[PDB]
Amino acid sequence: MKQGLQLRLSQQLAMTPQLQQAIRLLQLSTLELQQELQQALESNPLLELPVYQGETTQTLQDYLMWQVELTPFTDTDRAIATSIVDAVDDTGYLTIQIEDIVDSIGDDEIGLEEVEAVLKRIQRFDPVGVAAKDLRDCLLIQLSQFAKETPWLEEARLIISDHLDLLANHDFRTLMRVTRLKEEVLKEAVNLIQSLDPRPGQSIQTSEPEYVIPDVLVRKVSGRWTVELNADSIPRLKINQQYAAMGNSARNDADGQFIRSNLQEARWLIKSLESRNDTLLRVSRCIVEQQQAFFEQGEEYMKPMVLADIAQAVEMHESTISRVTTQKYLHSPRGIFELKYFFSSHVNTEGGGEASSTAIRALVKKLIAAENPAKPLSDSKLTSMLSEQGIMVARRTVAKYRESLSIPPSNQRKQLV
Amino acid sequence: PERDGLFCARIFGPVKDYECLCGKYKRLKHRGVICEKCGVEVTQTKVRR
Amino acid sequence: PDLRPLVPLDGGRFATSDLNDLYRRVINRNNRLKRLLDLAAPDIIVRNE
Amino acid sequence: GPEEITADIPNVGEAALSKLDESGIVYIGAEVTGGDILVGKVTPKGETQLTPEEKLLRAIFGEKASDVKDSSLRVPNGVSGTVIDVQVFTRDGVEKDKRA
Amino acid sequence: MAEYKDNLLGEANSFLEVLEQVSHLAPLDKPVLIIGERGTGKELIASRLHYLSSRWQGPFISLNCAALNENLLDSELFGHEAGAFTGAQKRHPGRFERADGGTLFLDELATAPMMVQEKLLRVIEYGELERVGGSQPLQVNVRLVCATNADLPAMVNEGTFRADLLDRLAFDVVQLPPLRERESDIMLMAEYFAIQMCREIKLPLFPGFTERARETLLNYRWPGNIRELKNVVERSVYRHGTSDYPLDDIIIDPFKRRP
Amino acid sequence: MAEYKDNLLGEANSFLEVLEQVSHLAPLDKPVLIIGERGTGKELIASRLHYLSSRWQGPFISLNCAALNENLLDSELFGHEAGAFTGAQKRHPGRFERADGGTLFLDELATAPMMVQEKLLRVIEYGELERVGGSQPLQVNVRLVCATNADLPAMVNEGTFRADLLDRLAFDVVQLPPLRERESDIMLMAEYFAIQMCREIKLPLFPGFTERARETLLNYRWPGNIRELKNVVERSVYRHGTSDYPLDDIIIDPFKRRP
DNA sequence: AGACGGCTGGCACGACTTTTGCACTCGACTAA
DNA sequence: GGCTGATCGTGCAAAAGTCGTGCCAGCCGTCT
Ligand SMILES: Nc1ncnc2c1ncn2[C@@H]1O[C@H](COP(=O)(O)OP(=O)(O)O)[C@@H](O)[C@H]1O
Ligand SMILES: Nc1ncnc2c1ncn2[C@@H]1O[C@H](COP(=O)(O)OP(=O)(O)O)[C@@H](O)[C@H]1O
Ligand SMILES: [Mg+2]
Ligand SMILES: [Mg+2]
Repeated sequence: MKQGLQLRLSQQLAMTPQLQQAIRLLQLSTLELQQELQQALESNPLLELPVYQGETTQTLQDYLMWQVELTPFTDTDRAIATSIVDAVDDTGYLTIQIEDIVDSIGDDEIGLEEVEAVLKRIQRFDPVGVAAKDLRDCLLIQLSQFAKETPWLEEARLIISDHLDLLANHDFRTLMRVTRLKEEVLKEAVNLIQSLDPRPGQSIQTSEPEYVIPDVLVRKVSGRWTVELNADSIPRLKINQQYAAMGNSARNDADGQFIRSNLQEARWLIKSLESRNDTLLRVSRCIVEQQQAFFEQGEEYMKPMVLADIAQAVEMHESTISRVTTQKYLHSPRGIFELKYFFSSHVNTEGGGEASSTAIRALVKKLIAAENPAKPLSDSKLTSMLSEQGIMVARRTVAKYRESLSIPPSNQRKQLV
Repeated sequence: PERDGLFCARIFGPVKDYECLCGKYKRLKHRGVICEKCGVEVTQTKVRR
Repeated sequence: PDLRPLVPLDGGRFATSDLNDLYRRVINRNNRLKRLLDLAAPDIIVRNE
Repeated sequence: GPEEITADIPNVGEAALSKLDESGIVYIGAEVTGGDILVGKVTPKGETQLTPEEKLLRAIFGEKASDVKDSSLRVPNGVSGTVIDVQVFTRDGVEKDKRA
Repeated sequence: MAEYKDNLLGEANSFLEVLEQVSHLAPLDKPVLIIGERGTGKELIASRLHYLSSRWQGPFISLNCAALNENLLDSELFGHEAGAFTGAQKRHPGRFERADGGTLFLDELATAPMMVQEKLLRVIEYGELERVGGSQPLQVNVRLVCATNADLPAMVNEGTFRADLLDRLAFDVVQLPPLRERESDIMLMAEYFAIQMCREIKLPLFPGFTERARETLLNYRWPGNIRELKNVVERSVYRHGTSDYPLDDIIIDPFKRRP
Repeated sequence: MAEYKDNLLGEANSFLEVLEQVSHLAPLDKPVLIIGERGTGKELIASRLHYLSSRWQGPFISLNCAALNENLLDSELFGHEAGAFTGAQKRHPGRFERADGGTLFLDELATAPMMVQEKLLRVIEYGELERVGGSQPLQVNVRLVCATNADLPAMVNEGTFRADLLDRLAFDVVQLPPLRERESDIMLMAEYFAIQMCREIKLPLFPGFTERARETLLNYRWPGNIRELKNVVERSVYRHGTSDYPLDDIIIDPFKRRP
């Protein structure tokens, strides 16, 4: 023969189609895969205390109920108070409106005056501003709770009344122009207003751990990184040995055929599961080989990664890689992150560098965190930082990353030092 | 709560609050109505026992 | 379910024991048997379950 | 997310925070009564939508945004005494080590 | 790109003069030629120049001329797009494309096909070319480097090479001095060799040569410019196998048969 | 690092001393060249050297300059990436890439094309190269082994061989002892061949070789040093038929008629 | 007090990714 | 006919999406 690249000849079809079982195996379903396996095992018959928590935390709902019971109120007043307690947000605000509350009361005798009186009684509770549903209202109640001997009290009340917009935009100059307040003397009042404990009802909420079960665990102790999947999380199916030892002995053709079909289906399913597990392990090993460079380089200097780049590291099609990456999580000493989180776009950099979008965002966030509070860093100013990094980037598109990190506008982030 | 199992909704009664599983009809305004996407009586939690 | 609390030991796993493990075993056994009952199993097998 | 000890506990006075050091531990040799906080740890909270109320609060207060919950360590009630020493253990792969 | 050190053990007036000329040449992006003989530090000089230039940020890539297969030399040079051939499944990056913006260190300039020279002629001169299946050519820019150990003018007189190709190639060619022409201390050069060899053989310390050994080393044909010195030194070190006494007799010629 | 004596014989001659010297070279990973005519156990020597290092655990392979398809040989040296040529089903790993970290034997170096010579010299122990249709270069580790029955210095003087390749190779030269001159080891080799044949022929016992056969063997020039010796031993054993008495005849030329 | 200036923010075209919707005819015969 | 049963089966591709980066229109802070 010879070596060449002629482009006209006969050929055959591509990979044979209708591999539905393999397609499901390629996708990772985690507990959903476990549920499907349980359903199949239900279908396939040849496949196989004294200590109690006893905690009655009030959660401030019971505390509110006890306060209502301990407080003197009419039967209608008690019912209104209970209804108000029903519509309370976790942060401490009222979810429903006063008109909504009146409508839910559904009483002609019930009036807006009674609702206001109940709210004042509701305001007359610990913590102050209970179910205020308005930041100014809760702040006003909290300020009214304190004594008037404190300095900058009337000015703080006036600001909370109708000067909230300027503070929202941090419009100190506009606020000074409007309210005609003393310059730089209002900084103390602003700090005191910042010391108002927003969302006082948040203390009611108690922390609950988030049960996250990883799939792959990596140690890399003393180097020698070795990817190991969660053996406990690894599914395992058993063949019914008693059922296996009853197929040949069967004298009924129908029973024998059913046993053979069930055995074949179970064998195919077990083979598919083992192949999926092996493919996942190989993909994890390849990623860890890629992630080892990323882990050593750190989050700030994470290298860009491509789906095709990883598919090259393996022997399966990129479709299998994409399917396996779905619902994929792993554990590392640095932390636990999704497998798809590894991939990132490559940003052309000075000297031809390709910059990971995630790493670029992390570095930009670190730089923005280390910024002067009086003068927030500008997006155009971020071009200077990028040039200092020695790597080219898209400052115009960097605003997208900044918003992605939920970074407020630099002008909006401006505040008195 | 799971579906048609132990510690499940639509059986054994409502959940910690009068709120329904589908997230709709979550208020004391509803006293005995049952939601559509999830079948839940809007009642107190203590009836679960 | 209220009288048989989950009682999370580590928080990650509730491990309902001495109350639901028997329930779980009987439930899955009955589901398997009833599903198999519609498939005309051999008499020996179905009698075993 | 991870839980960090940064001594930035909301809804608490500075008087309680006086005895706590930068990372949130209490200075060695200090004395404590009742249920005072020892170490200030917080639990990250799942993010919410734009939430104009929360967005406004962050534009006003910020630096918390209800992102965390008070999970600090405090003395059991009816217990008083003083600290002899403290010990911190950090697994490898994490190198915060503010004052470790 | 401020400072870099690599080998450069040779310290001769001619060696220094070449280094100084390269230093001035290093800023220039115009293509140049390296000349010399076998084992004449050719690889080192090219690498030093490549790091030296402002393309220190850019990728310096070399290429052996005779290595290319005649079957797909055009794809090797320019490249191909996906589907251009039957086997074309992706836009294969070109060698110049890989070096686009960088430095191309052509190797064995003499040892190339005439068709190869013809193919590469206009692209270097025009600075623009296209791969197989390309819509429009790419006019990338990259400094060009090439070398050969033969007398290019002799080949041109023989017509062995395209006169125009070399003509639009020889902006300030660079030559090398022979080992016999190398007046640098051969003993000093071999000192680093002895140190590295003692390290490699895990020997305690270099036993050192003798005055007669030094005189004989001076009295050497040295057809191999550097490697032969390195190779003969390594052979003598391996044969000696003892730091108890300094080296006095050195085996060089492999043709001779021992007793 | 095991004994693995395997086919170790003929120590009466200075081949034993040659093996002793090669034992020192066994830990070495530098270039290796072997000298000797065909039929001199050169492959056996190379195998012993490769096995000698615990790097025998590494991939030890052999290759001879058999052209086959020149393009195919070029690809095998280079390594065909997937889709490089029309119809390429998948990436074909290179012959060099197959054995990294382990010894590689290069044979028929005399019978190597000059273009093939240049291709090999491209990575002249350079250690890094690029695959056929390879995007980025790869660097591997392997100790090459060289052997030929021809006078490389002569061909270099003749210009047939590549002088740069010769310099890049043959850090050590292993000259095969003349088995035609190794008369003392001839008797021991005959005994070993007889033992092997008795293992193979499975007859009652070896009658012997008398002395006429030994005298004829002494008269025989034995152009095939180690290969033809065993072949003639087998042929004579077969022709002898009955093993009642020691055989004195010698099966010299099978091409010549038996009678 | 109107204009520069950087922000902001959506809209656009390339450039990488991606999910799902896909099973012949066997080798048994099958004979009316 | 009427599909009818069955070795043996580790993509793929193709239209779809989705992002990268730039590119223009408005806006307020401001100082001339
Ligand atoms: N100044 C130097 N410092 C160190 N090594 C040198 C120097 N000059 C030459 N060499 C040696 O010369 C060798 C390179 O020779 P080179 O001309 O590249 O071979 P070829 O002629 O086959 O291209 C290197 O192995 C290097 O050790
Ligand atoms: N010292 C020895 N002991 C045993 N067998 C040997 C010895 N030397 C050579 N041989 C054998 O002689 C045979 C012929 O050698 P030869 O034809 O030179 O092999 P090659 O040509 O592949 O190098 C070899 O197969 C080898 O096994
Ligand atoms: Mg060289
Ligand atoms: Mg051999």
